[PDB]
Amino acid sequence: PGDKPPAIEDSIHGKYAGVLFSSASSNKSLNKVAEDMKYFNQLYKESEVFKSFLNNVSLKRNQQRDIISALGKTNFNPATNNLLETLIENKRLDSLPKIAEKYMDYYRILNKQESITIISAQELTAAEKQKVEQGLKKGNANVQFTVVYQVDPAILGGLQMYSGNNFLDCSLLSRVNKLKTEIAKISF
Amino acid sequence: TREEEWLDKRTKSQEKVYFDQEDRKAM
Amino acid sequence: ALKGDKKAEVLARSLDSAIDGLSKGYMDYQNDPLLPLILSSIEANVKKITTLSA
Amino acid sequence: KANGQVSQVIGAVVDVQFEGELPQILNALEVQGTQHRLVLEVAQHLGDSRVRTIAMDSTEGLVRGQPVVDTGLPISVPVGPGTLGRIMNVIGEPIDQRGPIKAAKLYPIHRDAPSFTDQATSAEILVTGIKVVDLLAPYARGGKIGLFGGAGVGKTVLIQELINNVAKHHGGYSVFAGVGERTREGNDLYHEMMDSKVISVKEGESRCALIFGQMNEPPGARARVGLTGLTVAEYFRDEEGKDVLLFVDNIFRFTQACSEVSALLGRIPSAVGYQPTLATDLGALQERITTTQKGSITSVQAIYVPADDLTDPAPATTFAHLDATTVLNRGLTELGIYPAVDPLDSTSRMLDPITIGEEHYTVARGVQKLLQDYKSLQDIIAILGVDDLSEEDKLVVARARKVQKFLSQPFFMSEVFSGIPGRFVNLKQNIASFKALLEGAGDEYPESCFYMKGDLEESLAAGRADALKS
Amino acid sequence: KANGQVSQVIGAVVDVQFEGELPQILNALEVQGTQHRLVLEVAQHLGDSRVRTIAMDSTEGLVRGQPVVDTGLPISVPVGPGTLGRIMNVIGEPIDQRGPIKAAKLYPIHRDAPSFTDQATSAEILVTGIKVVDLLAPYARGGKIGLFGGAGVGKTVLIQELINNVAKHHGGYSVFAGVGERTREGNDLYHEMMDSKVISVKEGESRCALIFGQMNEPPGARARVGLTGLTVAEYFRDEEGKDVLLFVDNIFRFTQACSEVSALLGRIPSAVGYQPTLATDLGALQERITTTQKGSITSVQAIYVPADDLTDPAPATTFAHLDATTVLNRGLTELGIYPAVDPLDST
Amino acid sequence: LSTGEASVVLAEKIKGITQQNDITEYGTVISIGDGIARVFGLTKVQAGEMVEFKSGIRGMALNLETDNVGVVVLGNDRDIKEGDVVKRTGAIVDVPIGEAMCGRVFDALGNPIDGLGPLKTTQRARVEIKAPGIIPRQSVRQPMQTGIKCVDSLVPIGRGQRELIIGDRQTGKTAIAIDTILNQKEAFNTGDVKKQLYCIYVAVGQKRSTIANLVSILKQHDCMKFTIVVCATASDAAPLQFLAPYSGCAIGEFFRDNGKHALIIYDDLSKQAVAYRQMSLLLRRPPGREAYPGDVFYLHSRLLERAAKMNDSLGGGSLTALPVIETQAGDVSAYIPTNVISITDGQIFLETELFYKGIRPAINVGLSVSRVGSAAQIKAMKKIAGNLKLTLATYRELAAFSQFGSDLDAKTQQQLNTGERLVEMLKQNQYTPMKVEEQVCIIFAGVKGFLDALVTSEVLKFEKKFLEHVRTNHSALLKRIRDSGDLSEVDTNELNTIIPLFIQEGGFKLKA
Amino acid sequence: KKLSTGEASVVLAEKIKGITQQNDITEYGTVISIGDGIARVFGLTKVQAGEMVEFKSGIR
Amino acid sequence: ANLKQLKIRMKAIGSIKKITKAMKMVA
Ligand SMILES: Nc1ncnc2c1ncn2[C@@H]1O[C@H](COP(=O)(O)OP(=O)(O)OP(=O)(O)O)[C@@H](O)[C@H]1O
Ligand SMILES: Nc1ncnc2c1ncn2[C@@H]1O[C@H](COP(=O)(O)OP(=O)(O)O)[C@@H](O)[C@H]1O
Ligand SMILES: Nc1ncnc2c1ncn2[C@@H]1O[C@H](COP(=O)(O)OP(=O)(O)O)[C@@H](O)[C@H]1O
Ligand SMILES: [Mg+2]
Ligand SMILES: [Mg+2]
Ligand SMILES: [Mg+2]
Repeated sequence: PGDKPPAIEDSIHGKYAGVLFSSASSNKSLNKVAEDMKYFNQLYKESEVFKSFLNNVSLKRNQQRDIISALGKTNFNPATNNLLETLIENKRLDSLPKIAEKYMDYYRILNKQESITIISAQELTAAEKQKVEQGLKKGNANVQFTVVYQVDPAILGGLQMYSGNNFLDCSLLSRVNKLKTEIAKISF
Repeated sequence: TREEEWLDKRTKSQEKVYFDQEDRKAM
Repeated sequence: ALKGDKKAEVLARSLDSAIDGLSKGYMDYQNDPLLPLILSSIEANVKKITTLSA
Repeated sequence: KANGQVSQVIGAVVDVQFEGELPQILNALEVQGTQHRLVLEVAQHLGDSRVRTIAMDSTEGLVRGQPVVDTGLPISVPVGPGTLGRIMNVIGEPIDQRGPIKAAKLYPIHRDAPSFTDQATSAEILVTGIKVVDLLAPYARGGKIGLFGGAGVGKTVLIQELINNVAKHHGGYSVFAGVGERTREGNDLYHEMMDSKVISVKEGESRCALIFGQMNEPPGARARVGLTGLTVAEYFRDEEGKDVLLFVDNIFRFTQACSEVSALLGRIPSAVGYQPTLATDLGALQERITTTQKGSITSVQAIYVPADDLTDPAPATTFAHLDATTVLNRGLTELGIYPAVDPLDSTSRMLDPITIGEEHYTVARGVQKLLQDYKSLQDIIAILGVDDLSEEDKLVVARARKVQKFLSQPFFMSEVFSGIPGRFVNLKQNIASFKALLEGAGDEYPESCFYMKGDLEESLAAGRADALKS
Repeated sequence: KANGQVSQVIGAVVDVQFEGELPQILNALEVQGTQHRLVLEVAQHLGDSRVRTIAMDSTEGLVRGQPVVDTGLPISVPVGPGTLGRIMNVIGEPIDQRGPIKAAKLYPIHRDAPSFTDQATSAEILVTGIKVVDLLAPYARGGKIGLFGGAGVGKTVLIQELINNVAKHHGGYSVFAGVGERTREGNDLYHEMMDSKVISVKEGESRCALIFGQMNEPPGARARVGLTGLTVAEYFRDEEGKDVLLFVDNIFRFTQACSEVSALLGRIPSAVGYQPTLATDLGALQERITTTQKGSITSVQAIYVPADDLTDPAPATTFAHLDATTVLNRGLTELGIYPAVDPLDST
Repeated sequence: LSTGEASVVLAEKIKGITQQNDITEYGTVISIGDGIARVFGLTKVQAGEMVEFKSGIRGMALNLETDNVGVVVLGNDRDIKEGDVVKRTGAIVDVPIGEAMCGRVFDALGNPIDGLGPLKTTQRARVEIKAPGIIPRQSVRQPMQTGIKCVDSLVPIGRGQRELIIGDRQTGKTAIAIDTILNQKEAFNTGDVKKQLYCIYVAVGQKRSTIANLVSILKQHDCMKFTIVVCATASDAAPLQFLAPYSGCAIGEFFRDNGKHALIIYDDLSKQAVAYRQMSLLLRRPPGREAYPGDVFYLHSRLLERAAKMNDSLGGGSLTALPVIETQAGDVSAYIPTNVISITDGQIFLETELFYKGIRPAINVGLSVSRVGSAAQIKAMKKIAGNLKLTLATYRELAAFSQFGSDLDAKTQQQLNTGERLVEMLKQNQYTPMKVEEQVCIIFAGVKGFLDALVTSEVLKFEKKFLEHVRTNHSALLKRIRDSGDLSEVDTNELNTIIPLFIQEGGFKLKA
Repeated sequence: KKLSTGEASVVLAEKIKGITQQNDITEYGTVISIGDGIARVFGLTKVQAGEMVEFKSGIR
Repeated sequence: ANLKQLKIRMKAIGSIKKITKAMKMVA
């Protein structure tokens, strides 16, 4: 996709994540690195000893390299192996987890699937929900999506959709306030 | 507390009075 | 209207107008029941006051 | 095709993200999609294909990711006679509403100063019509001139008088660059030049250029609009060997504008918060305003003294570059003397017995020594008075006041304020008038007549008139 | 439930790591496993479920990772007739060894200032008995008063005179708030108040409340002790409706306390080191001390002039909020004139 | 219009109400503290754009960073939490403008705090807009009568200029502004649209109790019908205090662009710099000298530079600014005061010494100055104003010789006494504005030397009695001075003869 | 820490690729940032303090 | 505290003491 990550950031974790995504996406592969960094995230939270290792800063470079090799030399994309070696040289091992997470974000941005959340006060009947799908489907009609439900609003009989980063307000509460305000500013 | 202004006013004041009479004689 | 006493059609019509906006790029309240309900009450007073200049 | 794109917008500083072929520093970038033409001047290369620029217009309305086009050259402004008699913007846009500006070509506002071997410095007296100036601090045609003044001291009105006396009747062209000053004064000057026929709508006339960087403009524009006016003078200088009269309004705003953004640019504040590059940034501008083999530029630039503190780094460094200096004193204004030119602080590189006539130099120092002695007597006079002084000291104080009051000269630009028509004093009459007072020619008449007069003869005739009146 | 965990301890600032449901700003948090219970007010959400808070009591003894419980509400102190004749702490705890305070409700020390519609002038002079004061800068009941003075110029002595002349004969309740002062005066004032019969242990008497934020308290306590006493005064203003005499000892300590902790909170220093939120923080506390349609609060606030520099940002900004001003000059004290009131500076 | 006709148009208007909603990007707050909110994502957001939080309070996106977005909370930030939603409205900050603004009290954002009722307005203008160019402006040639003798005579204010009311605390800075608003009330009653001046009062960092007292005075004198009060109190967030000046300025541009005349009064700007400094410091920006941001000069310059006198092509409107500055110990060499002085045209210096010595309004004419000068004064004023300045100039010099004493020349005794009459004449009480024509008569008697007869302590009471006597018996004379605005020779002879005569008739202390 | 100027995208990208090519790191350097007349050069090892260096254009 | 103002007032007192010291000699 032009070896250009979704966004460019100067943050520590952002810088490495962007360079890895570009370098990874350059030759042929993006999913291989995604699975590698994901493994560190799962291991970073499941194994307690692994967390203390990365957070450890008083450890020597040569010592860190030996421990990293013991973890695994295969099943990790060369981009991931080269990244780790760079962190050890720059003492940025402590920032490993943030880089891992940050990298997945960019990968999730490339993912086309998106989650749409509908907010409604009154309970959505099985038949009513079906009609909602046709409206959202007919609206886009060119991208698949997954729907999620959450009903705890303050509005009444209003609909508010959240689709990743977009918000469209069809709530009746907005209509009520709009009219009550314009009727007051009539300036008769 | 401003003594510089006091000296400045005294200078202009006396000079004006002194030269004011001299102006009469000059005229 | 926010209270009960025949509020069902208000919500039912709102749902229809809601899905209409979702299916479209924007949302406009052309089919909202609040506006006609208010106009009916206002038009009633207009007819009541509009009797004669006297 | 736009290569860059907006990435960061904070205040007046804007960063652009380029894909390849980064633009050189000082290059002009055109942002696409803005309601008004926005130009960005490359200032620093931050690496990773990032560049930090300063916005010339309000950054409100911009959007991250907005495409930016690279021109490949610094900000270019129209030059030539088409700009004469027309107001122009920092980026070259005409804000006078008289239509587009016709220019034979476009020159960049950034260029290297002329070499030293081709400096071709020369000294020539400039009769400005002001007796106090032509005597104590003579001006040199083709040399820098400084007007140091505080807030509301009369430096703006003085510039108008010099234009009324120097700009007109000048074979060559003139340029007026107003940076950082209020816009009200700009509208007044424009209407003044129009009524005075200094500028007109009829083409082939209006031998004077106007450039305005008034306060209404945001930072960065006020720091570079000055270069725009200079480029106009440089064109009239290099292309034509014609003497150019460059009237620069308060320049302290230039160095000030740089400090307004120096912090956001990453620089560490100086002793008084100014940018570390004050000397170099100011030096690049002063070195370019100089006479060369091609043509000469007589630059009249004013320096605003904030809080009447001459120790500020900005003006302190300017003194070294100026040939003639005119320091305005606030004490004189309190006495009513105008122009409030400080006779002791004001200096001129032309004030040399070899450069100017020995008589002119003698009369100059004679007045300075006379006033210096009077200033010392103020201390004793405050306690004892002039009466307790000796006849020798009395005469010194008497003539000193008469000469000091005689320095006041009403000009045409001060008529609205005072109500007395302006007056022009020649150099010969100027040196002769003061030379006579130094010898005691006017010691007999009252000091009241030696006030707001042009020549000594005018004061004597006024004195005799008052006598017959009473 | 102890959803929070101490992340880092830096002097009086302590961070807490929560798993979810972060507390709102200004909410009170209680650390567990430490005698002399510590209260932490939420100040900032640093991100990643980390919140920065200020400590009201000494932080010595805290351990990183120690559990912390979320109350979900800001510091609520008891108010009502029970506080009358009772000494309270910055966190509402009684320090007089008199037993639990009997309060009808617990009001939070964080509240918005009264709106523009609920405001009253109350332009009535308050005769204090001092000729120099009543002559040049006569105080008006229901208005804000300010006593500016340096170290050892007669600020405390002047306050004691006002209490003897005004507070005793006053009909309504009163509130005394000490911020960063010597505890000796608090003890002497309490015993002197009992001896004068102004306050007694018998219920139904002691129409005056006492609050103390003496220097012994660490930063954060001297910065919020004023809000504690103020809440006790707002109760009498709104609920009781009667007149109130809010005696406020030196308040510069409040501004100072904020500055002492501002640097720890990551704020950039001000011109002379103060916090950038000096005006706003002091404004919220000053806008609340005002008379309204419910009741009037005559506030006598002492302002300590640091290094006798009236141009300091802290006292300078205070003048704009005061109605009556009484600047004390040290030059007069040298001459023996007491009260050392500057008639040309007391506006 | 009949009641039925209006009701039908009223119903039809309510019928035609449109409401469109589009997809608006939203972002999450990375952190919130001291009113600063770091937002994640929320890309394609414009600088200064308005954003709304979950609670409903608005925000202004000032810092647009590649990583996050720096937003300022436009209100109380207690309900804000990590991860909350932030919705971008899609419009730059703006405030309501129109004629309905007169007679109400709004906040920095423009919401009415009087509690009377909702604001009935349809026009909204952006708060920050580029100031007029050079051509749209025009020379200031109309007087802005403040009602003060010293100001209308020594420091004339013309509609379209910028005068700085600089002084220390409790020096009469607000008193000058109040007297001006009260003076313009008369011109508002009479049908002279060419002299009506809408007043706008911007309160920045002031206790609500004081602002409440301020509004009551306006209603007491019935001068609130043409006054607009913008309130940005201390409890208000720094951005509100930062935008309140520009907010009120936008309300003035309405009258300016509509050929009308408006007077905007900015309260202490040092409080704005503290809020603007606070707002900048909390954003982690590099501080400048005195901890203030580097572009603090651009702040006030951009604000005050908008006030101008539009040309006749745009309607001939004008906007007059009267910014106020509070000094710590009378030191004008500080950074902020020095900048404001260089931006405004003229400045009114208030001295604490003159205030306590009985000189109220305590005005230091020696330093006060105005660019417009006599160009604004009327014909009858310029003639008398000129000699007045010269006479006062000499008196200030002889002040020192009085201490010297031991002798006094006949003329010096006169000049010394004469100047004392003027100083005693220029004094004026609070909430007592004077008419332009009345000042001409009083100021005329002073320069001519008639006040040298009666005792100084009696000159102030003579002013009241003299003016009252003229209004009753000599009414045509006042009408000529008002309508023509010039002091004709016939009026000079009549005025020169009645002034000495009246002093002899009334019972005064004639012994000089 | 905050960041290191030496952690440029050009230099970090080369590391991830795995190619150990510095183009004669010794006696030669690559400009990483330029500002206020001061340009930082990556590499250029074996350069003495206060020593003269020649740029691509020719300036010293 | 505005060193420029203090240094001016110090200069004034120096002149006063100077002229005051001189008049003593004449006295
Ligand atoms: N010309 C005046 N004549 C008589 N009294 C005056 C005059 N001016 C002010 N006063 C008195 O001074 C007090 C208010 O001063 P004022 O508000 O005018 O100054 P200020 O600088 O605006 O104060 P602040 O900075 O707190 O707003 C009042 O007690 C008022 O009665
Ligand atoms: N020589 C002078 N001639 C005429 N007016 C003057 C003179 N000096 C001062 N003025 C006064 O100075 C003020 C204008 O100051 P100005 O010249 O505009 O300063 P600046 O150059 O900073 O704009 C006017 O009020 C005017 O009364
Ligand atoms: N009315 C007074 N009459 C005579 N002496 C006094 C008077 N008030 C104070 N002194 C002296 O002034 C000193 C300082 O007063 P104080 O109020 O304690 O200042 P501080 O605010 O620093 O506590 C007192 O210790 C006392 O000895
Ligand atoms: Mg000027
Ligand atoms: Mg004390
Ligand atoms: Mg005021």
